[PDB]
Amino acid sequence: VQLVETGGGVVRPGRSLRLSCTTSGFSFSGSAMHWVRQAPGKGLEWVAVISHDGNIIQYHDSVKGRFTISRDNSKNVLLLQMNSLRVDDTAMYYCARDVWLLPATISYAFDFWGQGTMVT
Amino acid sequence: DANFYVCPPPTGATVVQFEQPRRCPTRPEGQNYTEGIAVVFKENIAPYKFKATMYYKDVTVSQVIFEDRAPVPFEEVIDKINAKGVCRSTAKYVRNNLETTAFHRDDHETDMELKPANACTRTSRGWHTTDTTVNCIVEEVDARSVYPYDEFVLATGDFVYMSPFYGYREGSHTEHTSYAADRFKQVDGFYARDLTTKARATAPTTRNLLTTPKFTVAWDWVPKRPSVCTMTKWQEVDEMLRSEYGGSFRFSSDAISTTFTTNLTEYPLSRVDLGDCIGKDARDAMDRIFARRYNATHIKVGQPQYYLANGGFLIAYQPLLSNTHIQRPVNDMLGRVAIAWCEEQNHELTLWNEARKLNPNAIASVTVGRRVSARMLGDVMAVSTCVPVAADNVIVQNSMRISSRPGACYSRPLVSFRYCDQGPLVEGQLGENNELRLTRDAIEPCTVGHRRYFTFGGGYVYFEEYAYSHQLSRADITTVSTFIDLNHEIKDSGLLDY
Amino acid sequence: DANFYVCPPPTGATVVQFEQPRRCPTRPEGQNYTEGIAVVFKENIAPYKFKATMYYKDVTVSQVIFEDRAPVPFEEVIDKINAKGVCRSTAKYVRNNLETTAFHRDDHETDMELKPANACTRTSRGWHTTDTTVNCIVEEVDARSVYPYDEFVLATGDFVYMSPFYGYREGSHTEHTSYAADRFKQVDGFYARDLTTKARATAPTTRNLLTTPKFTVAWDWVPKRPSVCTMTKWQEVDEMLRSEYGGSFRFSSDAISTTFTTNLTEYPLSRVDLGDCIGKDARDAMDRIFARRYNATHIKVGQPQYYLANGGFLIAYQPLLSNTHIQRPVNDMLGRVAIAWCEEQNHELTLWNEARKLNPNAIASVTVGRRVSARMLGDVMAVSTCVPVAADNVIVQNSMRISSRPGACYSRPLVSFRYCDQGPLVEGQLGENNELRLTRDAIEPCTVGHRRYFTFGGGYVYFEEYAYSHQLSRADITTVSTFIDLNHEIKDSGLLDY
Amino acid sequence: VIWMTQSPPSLSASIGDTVTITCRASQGISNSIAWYQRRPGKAPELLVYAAYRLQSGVPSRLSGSGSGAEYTLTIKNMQPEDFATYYCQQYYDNPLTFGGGTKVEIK
Ligand SMILES: *[C@@H]1O[C@H](CO)[C@@H](O[C@@H]2O[C@H](CO)[C@@H](O[C@@H]3O[C@H](CO[C@H]4O[C@H](CO[C@H]5O[C@H](CO)[C@@H](O)[C@H](O)[C@@H]5O)[C@@H](O)[C@H](O)[C@@H]4O)[C@@H](O)[C@H](O)[C@@H]3O)[C@H](O)[C@H]2NC(C)=O)[C@H](O)[C@H]1NC(C)=O
Ligand SMILES: *[C@@H]1O[C@H](CO)[C@@H](O[C@@H]2O[C@H](CO)[C@@H](O)[C@H](O)[C@H]2NC(C)=O)[C@H](O)[C@H]1NC(C)=O
Ligand SMILES: *[C@@H]1O[C@H](CO)[C@@H](O[C@@H]2O[C@H](CO)[C@@H](O)[C@H](O)[C@H]2NC(C)=O)[C@H](O)[C@H]1NC(C)=O
Ligand SMILES: *[C@@H]1O[C@H](CO)[C@@H](O)[C@H](O)[C@H]1NC(C)=O
Ligand SMILES: *[C@@H]1O[C@H](CO)[C@@H](O)[C@H](O)[C@H]1NC(C)=O
Repeated sequence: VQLVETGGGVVRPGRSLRLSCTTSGFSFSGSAMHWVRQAPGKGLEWVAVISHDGNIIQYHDSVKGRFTISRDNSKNVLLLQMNSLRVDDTAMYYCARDVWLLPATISYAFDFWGQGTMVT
Repeated sequence: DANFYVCPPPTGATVVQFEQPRRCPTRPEGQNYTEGIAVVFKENIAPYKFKATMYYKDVTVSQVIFEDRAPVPFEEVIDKINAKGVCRSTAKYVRNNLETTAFHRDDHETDMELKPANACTRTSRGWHTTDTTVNCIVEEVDARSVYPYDEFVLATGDFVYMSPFYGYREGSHTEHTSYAADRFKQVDGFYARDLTTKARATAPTTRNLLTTPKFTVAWDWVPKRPSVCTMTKWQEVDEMLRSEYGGSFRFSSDAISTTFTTNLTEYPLSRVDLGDCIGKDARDAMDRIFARRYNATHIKVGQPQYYLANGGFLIAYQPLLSNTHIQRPVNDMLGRVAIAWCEEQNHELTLWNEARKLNPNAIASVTVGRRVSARMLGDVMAVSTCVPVAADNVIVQNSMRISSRPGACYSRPLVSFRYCDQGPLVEGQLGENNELRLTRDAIEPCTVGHRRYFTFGGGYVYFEEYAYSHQLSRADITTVSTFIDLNHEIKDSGLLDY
Repeated sequence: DANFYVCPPPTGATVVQFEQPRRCPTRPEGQNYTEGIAVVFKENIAPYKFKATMYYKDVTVSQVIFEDRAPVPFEEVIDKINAKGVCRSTAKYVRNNLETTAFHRDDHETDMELKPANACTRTSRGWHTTDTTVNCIVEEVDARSVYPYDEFVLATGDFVYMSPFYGYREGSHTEHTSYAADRFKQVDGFYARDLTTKARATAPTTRNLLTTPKFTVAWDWVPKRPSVCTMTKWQEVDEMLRSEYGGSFRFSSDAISTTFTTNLTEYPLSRVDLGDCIGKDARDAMDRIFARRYNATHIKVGQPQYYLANGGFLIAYQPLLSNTHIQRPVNDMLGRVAIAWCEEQNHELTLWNEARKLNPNAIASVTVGRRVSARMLGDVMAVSTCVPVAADNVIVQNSMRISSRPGACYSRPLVSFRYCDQGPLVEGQLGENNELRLTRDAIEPCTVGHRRYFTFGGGYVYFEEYAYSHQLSRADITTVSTFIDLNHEIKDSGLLDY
Repeated sequence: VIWMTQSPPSLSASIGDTVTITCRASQGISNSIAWYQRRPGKAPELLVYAAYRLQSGVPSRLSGSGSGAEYTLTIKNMQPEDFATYYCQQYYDNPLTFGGGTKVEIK
């Protein structure tokens, strides 16, 4: 199982950015998905979550509204978008797969990650 | 078994309806399963209450008329009643399509002091002046307001199209009012003098004053009372399975327990944060059951889920997972028995409908759980609690053969009683199930061959030819079984040679 | 919960009775046992049906009389009503013990064309001429015939003492007829013109024509319709024990299941071969259960046995034999519970008997499983389905205070509605449980002090002093439980100071 | 928001020792907390879920415990692969939040 993130790069504050994460090696259609952020040299900090079906979404208060998350099983890709990044938003991002316990539940955790993409 | 009771006709302040048919969960599961702790919530619907006060005046004319209530002006309430505890004699009212003024026993204008009108404190205090004639009355009636707190009703049953939070002192629900501003006033610094002793209150208060064309009302005012949770924690279930079928998740507990059904969609009340108290209580109950029974048995996964199940029940579920045979058939039997019970009770609901129309007193009392008065006001039933009276203050009249109407006399015994031991005595009729009617109207064409019994206290009171004979204990009459347990003596022939 | 409903009085076409007391198997087994597969049957009793047509004429006189129906001759039915689509004006009938002829609005003899009489198709089409006077009417009513197919009745409720198979064209059940031959005719080659468009049928047919002194009837005739089994496969039980005691074999299944009892003698229906389809269906049932559950568990023995059980049931048993503990007490306890249920339900049947005499509408509807009309025609109940109408086509009148009779006005709200959206509107009264009465007769001596509610759609309609105020949702009235689950809030006092 | 703390930020040990780490939440979650570790130059990997359950690949010498708002993770023996960083993650209330973390290095 592996995940691949794309769309990062050095960007000045005051503009939008679009990025996505492709999935492979597992049942992406039957598993939820997470998004995490990590500033340079700092700890981990959650961003958002999308269920396996996509009818329920939750975000972090620091990124609510400013960021959006979307998925598509036909192309096994996780799409995200945002607007007007600030200087504090400079951080490392990854797409994390939720811990699989039952099909009708979301663990609100994660067990698999991808390579990640950096944004500054 | 119980003491006597007096049930005045209900005023319609509180109305009740049937539970209506309930959907039975016909299938006793058997498909895929999932485990988790559960706690169900439902509409709190707690109605606000406030012991308001009612002020009005009675008007009459000595013509061998057209009497009706009249309101009390605000100036009279704060000046004569609030200061001196007296009421004005003159009062204007429409008489045969034209205004006319009344007087106190056709005398000049005078001030009549208010005195208690109950004769003994058995209910709210209440006050009056006299037992053309005019009478001023004041009563500290109770009140109720629906869950939205937009309208309220008093004990008299007259709806008030105005929210109790109305007031221009601060930001409140002042936009909800159907009456004109001339019919409302908010008195600040009100000291609320009492008519029992005229000793004044302990501190000043702001009191709202409103008056409908029929009367005047008032009650202490506060800005708002938003301290209320929308839902109430109804039941806490230790084990509840989450099954999936028919495009609607099913939440079932032990066989005889009630099963819920939802739309499979998470309700947004919790994630919106408007149900913060609901989540707090639900989360506390969820952790309580887990630590109480599943620390090492299961493992909690995810976060609690919420669904607006069928029938309005808000179920809060928390999935669980296990860390790791004769019950199979019996569970199916018990489940089928439970469904039969739900279906049988659903049919019984119909029988209860005609029963209320036939006898609302007994039916309404047993349904609510206590002796309560009731009458059918159409398709909706009215309710009002009854007042109790001890046996010593009740005595049956020697005979119901009213000599005023020979050949047609009362069918049930006439009873005399007193509400309070030191209070005055009253006369009435003995109804069914120790119900003391306040009126005597059970006339019947009394004819020869009469011999009957009537419930009186713990035993019965015998009668024959419309004349009292003696009492009879409970064991003095043979008993039959009007039931069937989970597991007879009748005889004698009639007098054919009459 | 449901839309409005209009229930016309039943015509007595279909009558219903109770199941009557059922014998409960008091003994919960415990004696010797034997195993085998089982499948029960009962009388098929499927009644034959045919959409017949009734032809008649109404006759009246302009005396400031003695109106009654009149039949239509055969020649006029096939020629004027069918081929031409008109009706004769003159019609003879008895008037005060003597024959007399009528006319079309006291005019000359004329031919009046037929038109639909429903104004919007909500039921059978039906046709008429005009909304001394004579009116010609035709109706394609429905019909039913008892299981023997010897007699039939139409929607109007008038029994026809002649079987639907009557006919002299071929060898049929022509021996059964109580009317004279002059009252019957079989029109051969009838090519059936229709009154809706006069497009005429597709192929010629033979139509029977009979006419009672009250009207004329007809329907397409066939030689015979004997394709029906005398019994119907009711239930297929996977496991059923065969116990022996009391000189009558007992066939019992799972504890909560119903137990049968027979005379221990094989019935001769199967061996006589008349129940060939019964044996085929039964034999298929035994094989289905055997291959489904007992290929290697048990072994068949002999052939299926047939017995006429108590209550009219027919049981087809196939004994089995096995090729090779906590359930003991619970089974006895559950069995006793089932018997208590049967005995308790037996007692409840008496309650239902009094309930129907008190309110046949609601009781008849819940018992059959849907909103249905009903009235007690003595000791037997009549039944007829009701017609539904959407809420949008219904509106409550502003007030029931009929000014024509002051002091005595309608007790329930007066309602106006239209059967079809584009059809004309009608006036009536709002009954109980959303029942739209087609007539207004609920007069009551309306007096001061009135405040009631009435069921309307999903919510309630409020009223005070006989005047509409506003609507009220279901949640606007407090609810109370009327049935106890397998596992309260009432308050307020009356106005004693009135 | 629910906060938590982890200490010490880093510690020096050696193969064959015994160490334990603690994560103290700001409220009584009572059971909803996970743990994670990360190797240098590689993505993190999970350790514990609900403070008690393990997963595949993790050695048997790994086990967590706790209750209320005090939670700990115990490592019974040190090995060359243990010289890495560890963290605690709560999921009792949203948004999800991570702990201060810890680090391990050879003496
Ligand atoms: C009826 O009820 C059942 C039981 O509740 C429903 O779910 C099925 O349950 C069976 C039995 O457990 C499942 O069969 C198993 O499924 C697994 C599929 O693997 C998925 O996860 C893999 C990675 O996650 C694992 O590994 C990491 C660590 O590496 C752990 O943290 C995780 O917890 C997991 O162990 C992925 O690679 C893979 O692609 C999958 O996403 C697998 O462990 C087993 O091989 C086994 O097959 C079955 O999959 C469940 N069904 C579904 C659809 O998921 C069942 O759905 C219910 N029926 C209906 C109709 O709803
Ligand atoms: C559960 O599903 C039912 C299906 O009937 C939903 O019913 C809705 O009812 C409203 C009433 O005004 C209609 O406007 C909607 O169109 C109905 N929806 C559908 C999909 O038919 C009901 O609201 C649903 N409940 C929840 C909590 O989602
Ligand atoms: C089972 O036994 C009963 C016993 O009463 C049979 O009852 C018969 O009823 C008819 C009614 O006309 C009488 O003429 C018979 O004399 C009765 N028979 C006896 C033996 O008393 C009943 O018919 C029997 N049923 C079957 C299917 O055999
Ligand atoms: C729960 O069980 C575990 C073992 O599975 C035990 O170590 C722990 O102390 C228990 N926790 C509580 C809070 O009782
Ligand atoms: C029934 O069981 C036997 C063994 O007792 C097996 O050999 C046979 O195939 C089975 N028959 C059928 C029809 O399934």
